[PDB]
Amino acid sequence: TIGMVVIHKTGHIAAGTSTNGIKFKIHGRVGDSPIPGAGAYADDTAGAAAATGNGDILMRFLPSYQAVEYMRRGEDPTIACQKVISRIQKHFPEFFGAVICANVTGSYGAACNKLSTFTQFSFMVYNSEKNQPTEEKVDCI
Amino acid sequence: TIGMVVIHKTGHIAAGTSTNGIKFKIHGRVGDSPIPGAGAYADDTAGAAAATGNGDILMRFLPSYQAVEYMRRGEDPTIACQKVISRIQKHFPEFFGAVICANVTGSYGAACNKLSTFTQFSFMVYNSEKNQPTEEKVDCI
Amino acid sequence: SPLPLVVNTWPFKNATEAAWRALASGGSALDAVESGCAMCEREQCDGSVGFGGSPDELGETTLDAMIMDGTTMDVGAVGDLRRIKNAIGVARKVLEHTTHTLLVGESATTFAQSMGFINEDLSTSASQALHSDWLARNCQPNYWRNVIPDPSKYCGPYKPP
Amino acid sequence: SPLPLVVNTWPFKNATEAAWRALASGGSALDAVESGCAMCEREQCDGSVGFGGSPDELGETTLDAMIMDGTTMDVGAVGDLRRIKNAIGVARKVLEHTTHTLLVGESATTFAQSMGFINEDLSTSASQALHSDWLARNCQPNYWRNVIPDPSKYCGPYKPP
Ligand SMILES: *[C@@H]1O[C@H](CO)[C@@H](O[C@@H]2O[C@H](CO)[C@@H](O[C@@H]3O[C@H](CO)[C@@H](O)[C@H](O)[C@@H]3O)[C@H](O)[C@H]2NC(C)=O)[C@H](O)[C@H]1NC(C)=O
Ligand SMILES: *[C@@H]1O[C@H](CO)[C@@H](O)[C@H](O)[C@H]1NC(C)=O
Ligand SMILES: *[C@@H]1O[C@H](CO)[C@@H](O)[C@H](O)[C@H]1NC(C)=O
Ligand SMILES: *[C@@H]1O[C@H](CO)[C@@H](O)[C@H](O)[C@H]1NC(C)=O
Ligand SMILES: N[C@@H](CC(=O)O)C(=O)O
Ligand SMILES: N[C@@H](CC(=O)O)C(=O)O
Repeated sequence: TIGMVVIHKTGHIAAGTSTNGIKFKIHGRVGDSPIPGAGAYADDTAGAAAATGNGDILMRFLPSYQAVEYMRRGEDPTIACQKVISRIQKHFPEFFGAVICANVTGSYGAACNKLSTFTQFSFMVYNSEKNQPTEEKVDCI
Repeated sequence: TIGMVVIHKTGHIAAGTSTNGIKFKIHGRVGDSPIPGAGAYADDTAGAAAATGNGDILMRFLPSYQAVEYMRRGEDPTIACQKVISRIQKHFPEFFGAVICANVTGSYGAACNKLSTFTQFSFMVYNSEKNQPTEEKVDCI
Repeated sequence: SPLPLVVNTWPFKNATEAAWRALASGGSALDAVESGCAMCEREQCDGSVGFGGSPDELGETTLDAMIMDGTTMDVGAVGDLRRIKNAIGVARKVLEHTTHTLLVGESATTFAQSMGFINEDLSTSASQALHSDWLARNCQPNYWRNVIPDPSKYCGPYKPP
Repeated sequence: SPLPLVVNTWPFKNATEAAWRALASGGSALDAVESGCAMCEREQCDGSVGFGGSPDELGETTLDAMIMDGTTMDVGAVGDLRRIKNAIGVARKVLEHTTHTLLVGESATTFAQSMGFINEDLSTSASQALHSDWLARNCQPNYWRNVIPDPSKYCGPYKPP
């Protein structure tokens, strides 16, 4: 899955995803990806977020909607994302999942669940700051 | 659509909906009803909520989820449901939508956007005190 | 304050009580939510639940339905269920028999069939009568925009401008 | 903190590149997000995006995609999009030519053909084989539960005991 967040020069935000799903899914299965509030969410008055991972589990907690909801409440993009991972985490300690967060002013961040086989989440950031995209990695929690 | 919320005596909660969509929808259209968090959402640590109305607008605001998040603060059901309707109301002054809320103790409530063709919402209720299913009603805001 | 509790949208009494009876026999909340909702499927509550109503542009009836286990927070959902009546019935089956949340379309029909659900046309003369008058009203209303021929005046098939 | 800003999941440099180029050309967030994801569909980023990857139980690949405008807060989405490679392209259409939000399955394919999308096979000898290796391993892993034969050991057809 590719989850993307974009804030136009004029301050407009958009979020989107495109995926082929999880391997060997039951014929007809739709995950969290095309679901507003689950796979991605965008709000010009708050921010945007996008999740990736075990959609079956993810979908049921609306990660992107809650990441934006916290940033709307006025929270650091990273802290909004980490809180979202912590809430699902409490319910599924071994769930595979990662989220990217970004507020209306251009600050961003991410968070992920710490598993034996996934301790870092790499995500691409392209910004005026560095006219060139640069991969970033956040340690999982 | 029939949005239904149930709280067993043990204190365990359930929620659900069933519908046939909106008349003359494009072949293959799916709305808020089957989407967890939008058409209905239930959590044993806070409460539940179901929604009915125009699924195309509602689905983007995850009414059932947000109603539950308010109640998760201890917000009164009528108010959590009322606040939700208002968030949507800002963006689409003419939206058709109604939601029923109930917290973990058995307190219920409901709310609806006031349109000149939708001014009051009737919902059924069933609990000990009354026994006999009682038809409630709320004036739209 | 007084438990148990049942709350449904719209004045569907027969459903409310079908749910209470479920609780009466010491059924689970989930059991109660399936019985109440499914009851409106048979009754086609206000023609907004169940078969024989709300036909899409092609005249077919497609059902959406979900059920959520508040304890584990597990979901059973169907979107675009074709040729299967007990929509929420199929939804409990996704909760109970797969680690998934949502299955859709003719694919969800094949799953439903394995679960023992009877494949059958969801159309009635009434559902079609509604479809024909619509065609006669130039498919008004409809949900298209920015397509030729004008969506507000003509029926499709439409093409992007 | 300075704009514009493009952030995406995974080290998918090319998608990031594709989206940024949209904005440079005067494109909008929507065009930027569509370019980013459409790029990962052609490249099949990790085989977790686009065609020829993650085949279901019947060996078919089905795509899920969505686009969301934060200004109007409108959404265009597709689920179980069958036989169409540019998923995010079709989702953008549901957003601009319909008042709906989600279109799924083989019904969504029709829509995409109406919009001008080439109806084609999403299978590839790679995914075709990825599925046979899967079947030879007795369908492991799968997402069933509470059925027979035991999902932890055998292939389907499954059924409730
Ligand atoms: C988007 O997220 C960023 C990062 O969380 C927010 O930026 C931070 O903004 C705060 C509030 O302006 C700044 O801290 C304040 O620092 C001043 C120093 O003069 C002090 O007076 C206050 O007591 C507090 O410490 C902080 O420096 C700044 N951090 C960064 C990294 O930029 C931003 O406000 C968020 N935007 C929105 C619209 O929510
Ligand atoms: C349920 O609603 C009433 C009214 O708001 C409130 O007093 C009660 O404490 C609520 N339940 C919980 C668990 O907060
Ligand atoms: C249940 O409700 C329907 C809906 O109008 C009504 O026609 C029917 O008589 C009721 N059935 C029973 C057993 O009361
Ligand atoms: C991105 O760059 C190349 C350039 O065409 C492309 O083949 C591939 O998708 C990506 N390459 C690598 C090494 O990630
Ligand atoms: N979210 C995808 C999986 C992923 O992000 O890789 C799905 O479950 O459909
Ligand atoms: N929410 C349903 C319609 C309704 O509940 O009235 C739908 O749009 O699918």
